[PDB]
Amino acid sequence: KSPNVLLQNLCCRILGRSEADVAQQFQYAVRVIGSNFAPTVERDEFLVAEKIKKELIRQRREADAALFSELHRKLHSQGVLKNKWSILYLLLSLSEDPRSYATLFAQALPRDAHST
Amino acid sequence: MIHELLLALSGYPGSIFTWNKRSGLQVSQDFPFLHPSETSVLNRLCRLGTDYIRFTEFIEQYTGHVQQQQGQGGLHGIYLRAFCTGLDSVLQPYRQALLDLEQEFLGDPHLSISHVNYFLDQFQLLFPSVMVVVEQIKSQKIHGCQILETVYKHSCGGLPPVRSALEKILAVCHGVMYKQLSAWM
Amino acid sequence: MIHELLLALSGYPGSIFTWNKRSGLQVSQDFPFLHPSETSVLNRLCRLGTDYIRFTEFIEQYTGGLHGIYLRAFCTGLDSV
Amino acid sequence: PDDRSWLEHHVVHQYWTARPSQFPHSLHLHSNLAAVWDQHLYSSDPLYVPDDRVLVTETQVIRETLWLLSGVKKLFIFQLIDGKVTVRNNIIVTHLTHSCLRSVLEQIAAYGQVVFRLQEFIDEVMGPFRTYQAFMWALYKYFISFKEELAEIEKCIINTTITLAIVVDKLAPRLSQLKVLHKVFSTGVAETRNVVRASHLLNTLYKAILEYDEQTVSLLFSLWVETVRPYLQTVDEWIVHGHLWDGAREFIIQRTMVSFLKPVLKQIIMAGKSMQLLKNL
Amino acid sequence: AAAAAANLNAVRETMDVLLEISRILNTGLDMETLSICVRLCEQGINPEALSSVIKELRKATEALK
Amino acid sequence: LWEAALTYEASKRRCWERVGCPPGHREEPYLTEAGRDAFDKFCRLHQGELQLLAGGVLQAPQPVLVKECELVKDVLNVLIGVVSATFSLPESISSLLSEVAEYGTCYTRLSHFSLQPKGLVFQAFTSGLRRYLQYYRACVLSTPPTLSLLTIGFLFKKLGRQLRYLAELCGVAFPTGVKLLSYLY
Repeated sequence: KSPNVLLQNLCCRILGRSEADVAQQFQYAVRVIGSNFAPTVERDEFLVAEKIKKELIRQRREADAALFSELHRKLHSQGVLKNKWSILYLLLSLSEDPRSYATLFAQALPRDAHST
Repeated sequence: MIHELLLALSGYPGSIFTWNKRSGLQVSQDFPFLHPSETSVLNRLCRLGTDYIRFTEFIEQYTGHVQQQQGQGGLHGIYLRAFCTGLDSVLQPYRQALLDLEQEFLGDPHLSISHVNYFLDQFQLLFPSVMVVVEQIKSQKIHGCQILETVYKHSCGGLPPVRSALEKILAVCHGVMYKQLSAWM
Repeated sequence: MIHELLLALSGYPGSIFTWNKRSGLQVSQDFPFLHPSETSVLNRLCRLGTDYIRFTEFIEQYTGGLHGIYLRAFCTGLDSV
Repeated sequence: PDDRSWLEHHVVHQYWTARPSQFPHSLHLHSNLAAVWDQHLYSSDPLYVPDDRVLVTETQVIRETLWLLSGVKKLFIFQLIDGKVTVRNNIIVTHLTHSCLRSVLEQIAAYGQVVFRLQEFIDEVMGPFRTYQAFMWALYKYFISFKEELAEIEKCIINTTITLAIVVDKLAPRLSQLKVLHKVFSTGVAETRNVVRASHLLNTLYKAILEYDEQTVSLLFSLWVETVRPYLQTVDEWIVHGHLWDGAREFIIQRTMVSFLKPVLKQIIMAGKSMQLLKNL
Repeated sequence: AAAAAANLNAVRETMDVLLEISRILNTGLDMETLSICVRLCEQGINPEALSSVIKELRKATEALK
Repeated sequence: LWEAALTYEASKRRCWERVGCPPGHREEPYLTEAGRDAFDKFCRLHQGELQLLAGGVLQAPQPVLVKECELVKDVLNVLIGVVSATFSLPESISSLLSEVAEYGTCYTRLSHFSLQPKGLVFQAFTSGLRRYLQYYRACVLSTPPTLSLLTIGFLFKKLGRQLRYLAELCGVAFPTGVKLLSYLY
């Protein structure tokens, strides 16, 4: 569609109330989508696949990490998604664990030795 | 092929089923696109309609063609009319079966042949057994109370539906002899 | 191919595997659309299906012959396993 | 062309009508087995000698075999040698390379002989012994149930995901039950007098119920009751009416041996004749 | 069209793949909403912005509980 | 847009010759498991065979028309005595039409025999006949709302023969008066 009309349906899926009942969080959505729109690091789904493996070992499961590998292969086999990195990074950002160090962790390319 | 079969089996012949007096109903058997799987089932189903046509034509010929009164009782007489009267009442579930088949085919016209054959399999035995009982009466020109023994010797059979079915006819022939019997004594 | 293979395993020998009364389902036939080492893999798989055949014949012959209701109980559990 | 096109589309018309089999396959070894096998055969250099392999679709064969098992006959597949359905070797599908195929249809043919013999026996009744009709009645009822099961599978074919290996495993407890009927009927046709030919048959079932004394035994029991049922009627008529009646005497005492009524037989004769002595008063 | 609908079946197949990925990760998202997100990245979008949007929207349903 | 179109019924038919992701094209049902278009073409093809075997001068009635229920309604009108467009006082449809048409043709010739009011016992007799003519007229359009066509010929078989016997009694020279009253007694 267009992004401005697409966010309001999100406001009806996540919130149970109508978009004529609340606008303030819709206004925060507009505020963050307007100001910045483009990524600051490079993309590849290979790196976030190796990071989804790191998250799945982290939740103390090990079977679903071999599940995610056949599933991520099916994602390549079909090939209908235009940017496969964004939605996988997106599911990665909203992770939840039912149940040291974080300055080592595998990051993206910094784009500080990169000019487009 | 679907409705055509019912129309022929009820006794309304077309040209798919060329009615003959020697092959009975018989399918045209010359289609350059026919299938041998359906062919045996067609020939098997034709026999019931052939027996049915012979039965009803005989009953029509020899019931109600006079005002009741020859000297032979192979074609005439009250006992002979009572025989055909019982035989018509036995034939009612065949009519009922065909009437159910039309409703199912109107509901779904893609039903298979084995389903139909499966439903008619109970009449498939019943018609040839009862055919010889009337065939002996017509051929030997059986007269009078000798009729009542003829059905009775064939209602010693070892098939329950045939046994009950011939018993119906013998009770029907019993009514009229009882009706004179009530007066003469 | 594997519609064929998953019924060869059910018991039919075929002309890819040759049944024998020493050890059944023997492949030595070469195919350039198969790997040459694949046969080795196949050989291991063959050892399963052979026994599955050898059991069923055993159930057929029984129930000096062997007879008894025990022969109607050993073969019976051989069905369910 | 305006009727043949409509015919060709919705009805198969490719192995009883001269139009060799047409299938829009994709390709590629998992289901292209026959063409791969032909290339292998050419590489082995026979030189060629083509066989009859028509490359027909698969589920039609299952519909045909299920019809054969239900009892009807005279289909295109399965050549007949003396009244014996045997495998047709002029057909392939793609897979089973015509050799595993030749075995599985042979197994179905071995079952098809046992249904053919019974259907021939039934046809020779509607086209007395006093137990043949009572025995074929129970046989006919068995076919009535069995055919319904099979036609239900065909009903699932009109509405697929069913392969050979599903229906053969489904019909395993029935084709086992069929083989018992090869043994009971063999004692019915192994023969002088028609009452001994009856007892030699009925005694087989009277033994075979004690053989298993599951699910087979209910079938044997329901078949035993319907063949002893004329004898129950005749012995009760001998008891209560004081006389025995059957034209030409379908009984073992005159005025091989069943053990059914045997342990009470002495009390029957002694009851029959004595009841006649009440009728003589 | 026939091939244009088998692609839609293909879209649903990857959507069930992402369904398993959503449960093993314990996200609140369902299938319709993830199709909206798929259209959003068809037009191009930061996942870091979508996560901030949804990380505001879900915990603004916990403020009227 | 996607989720609106996603909700459709998928492939449950599986190919064994197109194992990898079968889209499906429906394994081709039988000639007896097809109909109401293949029925009409099947009839047309057999009649085309018959015209080829004749030379085109064979000419069978009812190539196609009319319906089921409207044909039933015209048949019910003939049972009153209101003649159709085929009678006055597929091709197998004409035969089934004739077998029920002759019953209404009989009913007309009975009412036409009673249309007049010598012979005083004859005047009582004719008025007595019309008291059953009204009963025959009352039975139709009380039992059927509108039934299937085979029920029509089947249900009126037990009723039309009783009507037919009185046509053998009637003339349609012939007694009247006491000469009738003795003959009837």
